Amino acid sequence: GFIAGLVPREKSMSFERMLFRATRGNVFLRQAVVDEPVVDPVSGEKMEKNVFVVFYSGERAKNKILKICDAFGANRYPFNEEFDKQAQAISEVSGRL
Amino acid sequence: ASRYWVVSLPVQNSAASVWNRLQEQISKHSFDTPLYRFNIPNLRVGTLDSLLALSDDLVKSNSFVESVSHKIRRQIEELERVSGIESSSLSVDGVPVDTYLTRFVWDEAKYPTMSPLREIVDGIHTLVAKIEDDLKVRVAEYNNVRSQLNAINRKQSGSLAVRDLSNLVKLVTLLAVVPTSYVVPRSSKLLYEDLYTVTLFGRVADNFRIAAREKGFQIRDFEYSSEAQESRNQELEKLVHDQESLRSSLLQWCYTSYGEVFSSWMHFCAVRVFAESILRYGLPPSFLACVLAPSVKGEKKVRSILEELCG
Amino acid sequence: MVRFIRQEAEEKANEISVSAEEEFNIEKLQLVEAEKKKIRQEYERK
Repeated sequence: GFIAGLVPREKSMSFERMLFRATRGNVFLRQAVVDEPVVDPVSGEKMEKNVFVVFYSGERAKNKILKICDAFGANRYPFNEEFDKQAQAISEVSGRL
Repeated sequence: ASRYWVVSLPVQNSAASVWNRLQEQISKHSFDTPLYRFNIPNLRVGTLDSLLALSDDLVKSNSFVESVSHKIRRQIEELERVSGIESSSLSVDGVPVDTYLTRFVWDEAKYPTMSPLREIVDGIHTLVAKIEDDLKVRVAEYNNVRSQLNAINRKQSGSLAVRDLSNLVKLVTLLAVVPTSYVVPRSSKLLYEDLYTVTLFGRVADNFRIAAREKGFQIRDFEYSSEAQESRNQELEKLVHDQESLRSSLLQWCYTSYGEVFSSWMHFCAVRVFAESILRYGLPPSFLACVLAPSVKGEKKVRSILEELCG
Repeated sequence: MVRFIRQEAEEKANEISVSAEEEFNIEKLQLVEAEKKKIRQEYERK
């Protein structure tokens, strides 16, 4: 499964603490640097939140991961299978913004 | 009963320092811990769906364990004779509770499906659903017995407000006037004594009224006939029989249900431990954990031993 | 670990394929029993 999303750098400890057994040691989240506060999807004020993509195994575990990502509130966008498509989408989104 | 006191120890990192050390010569066992247990592997390696189902139904298993514990405690308390069971008397997995944890013979195809852990979770849920029927039957039997026992023998012992026909004197009526001359043959004394009788006769209603309730002592109410008193005594015998049934035979049934619930809780805990091991080790079924009931310092020693694999 | 679960899913698909093959073999046996029945009926009529 795919657990693409975002995990805040400030809330990194909370994300790691929550659903620890769900990760099972075979899922690693590639958190973004988030040195500059990432603009919130609903708030222009932005927050120091990173983007992390994990691996999803098990239906309930994937649902819990999605719920935790939603509760995190970090800047999350769908992750394309090809990195080129994701980069093009990022460029288009930046231009639109 | 006893709460869940099994540390989630994967096969690679067992309760003690070494995986084999958990079975014998444990660092926890150095503190005299009785921790010793094994898990029967499933037929095939459970899928990630099985782990997801276990994670989702952790709360359900907690609710089932709470229901089982509450039902067993209430059954022991109410009948007042179901508490006689012990660890060996319960015979979970055909062994005392300490040996029950070390015995995984109940993880066969009999109660669990013995299929991949996905089917094992469904089997455990079915066992819990069946166990709920035991609590329902216990509640029904308790209600029936309480209705029986309180129905009869709840009145008085005669010559009083209720059930005074048992002390009846069998022209005269059930009065038992507790704190008379006329043309009627008042020269008589009824045997309505458990109370006392007064000179009265049915030839004159005035004499009976004066001797029963006209003034002074008041007439005590009684069951209409002595046959009503006999029926009350028979119903009291039947109610005592029903209460004795609920307190001895239904208490033994409750003790058997408590043993079955303990076995089911042990099986569910073993399934949860297998899921935790699969999370913290290889997916195929493999566990080396142990279950016991040590003191708080014993739990601290267990944590010190198993700090290598901590949640 | 993860590869084990993926191989389990692939083997589940292969087992579905094998069950379909066995069901198709049973269905073919039933169909050729029906073919023998209709052949016997037509041959008796002839």
